[PDB]
Amino acid sequence: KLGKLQYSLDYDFQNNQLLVGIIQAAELPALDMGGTSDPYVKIHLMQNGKRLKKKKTTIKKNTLNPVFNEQFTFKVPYSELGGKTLVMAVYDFDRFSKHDIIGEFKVPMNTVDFGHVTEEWRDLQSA
Repeated sequence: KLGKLQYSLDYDFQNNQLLVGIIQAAELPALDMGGTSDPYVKIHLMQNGKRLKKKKTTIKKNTLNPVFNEQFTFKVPYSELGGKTLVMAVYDFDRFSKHDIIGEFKVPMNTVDFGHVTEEWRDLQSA
């Protein structure tokens, strides 16, 4: 009902940094009588529950299926990746009002083998 987001996870062993790719979103909700939204994505890195770092994509105006193909880096020692959780939230930009959250999801990293590039779609959940 709230759309879905395709992302990738990788680790740059040449720079010791987690690589998070925001590829695209699909099937985002509109708000009226054939409207659109202005989506962007915010990414949070957490240690247990403690927020540490954050990133934001550019804004794709007037679309329900934005294609970002944007990459973000977090300096984290490989040893310390497992304690982390990623939060990815899709927001609707507005010029004058609050930017409402369309939806979000969380990705614990303790189950992830970073010898691989992980790529998946995840359905957005209400915040």
